[PDB]
Amino acid sequence: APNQALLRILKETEFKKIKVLGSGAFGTVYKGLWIPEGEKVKIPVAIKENKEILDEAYVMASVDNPHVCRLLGICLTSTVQLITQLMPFGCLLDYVREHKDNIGSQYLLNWCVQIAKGMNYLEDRRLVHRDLAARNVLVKTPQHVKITDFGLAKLLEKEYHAEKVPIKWMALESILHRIYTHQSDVWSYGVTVWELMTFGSKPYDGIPASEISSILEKGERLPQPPICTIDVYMIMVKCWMIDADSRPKFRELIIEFSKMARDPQRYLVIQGDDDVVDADEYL
Ligand SMILES: C=CC(=O)Nc1cc(Nc2nccc(-c3cn(C)c4ccccc34)n2)c(OC)cc1N(C)CCN(C)C
Repeated sequence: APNQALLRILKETEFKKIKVLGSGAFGTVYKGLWIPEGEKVKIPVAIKENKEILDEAYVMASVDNPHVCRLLGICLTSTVQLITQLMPFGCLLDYVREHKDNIGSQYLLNWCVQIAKGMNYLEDRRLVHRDLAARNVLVKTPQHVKITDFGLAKLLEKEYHAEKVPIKWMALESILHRIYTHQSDVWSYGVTVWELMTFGSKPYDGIPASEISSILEKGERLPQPPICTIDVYMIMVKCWMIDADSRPKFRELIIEFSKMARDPQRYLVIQGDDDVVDADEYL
């Protein structure tokens, strides 16, 4: 299947950087505005500022789904820059932490559906993410999230065999054999749902990563979050089945959470309950 995606090259003059959003091992992500040349539009963007950034560019350019991050372009300056759609509410892990008290069952179950859709689309592009986690989901709006961080992503050959790596989100086989598949991604989807259902708890809080492999071998798993009916917890547990072919398919995860999302309070129990254009409109 020849990959005929287009990689757009951007001139630096086409965009203003307005303020820093975060820094470190990553470089520094600014937020800004992209004004395409002779276009009377203005697109809000994240601008992340060598081989590693290009591999990510490659993967990101080759994807196109409403629940997976839009790569707008790259700029080839002294320092390379990835330009992507600005996701104004930030990473979902922090979002659930900083709004624990005003998140409803509807949002939770929808996020679950959307993350599955993003992942199923990646399964469709023979693409394995290898780093799904609440931290790597961005929030465009509370109604709409997208999967991100393709720094570990790999194209496909029914598995991938690697040479730190984020241990507590990892499938057993991956910990022990560095084998990664779409079913490895499902295990990670499991933990991601757990993060969301506990409003951003750290999994195996205060437990060394070394001892993780053995813990899972023995049979232990993440506890049932208080808001979760057994119906929902059962889905998490199925995602953590030692035998990868026993775990659900993203496809089926979309369906189960969809069903739950039509009667959210049965499945989750929570006391309470000018020339600007967004990138999704810029084709
Ligand atoms: C993990 C922190 C985070 O996401 N902060 C954040 C992000 C955005 N928007 C945004 N949009 C697209 C990509 C990114 C982004 C991607 N990466 C890798 C980042 C690293 C650090 C900071 C931001 C990013 N960020 C944003 O848009 C206005 C605002 C914020 N924060 C100021 C609000 C979140 N605050 C509650 C931490």
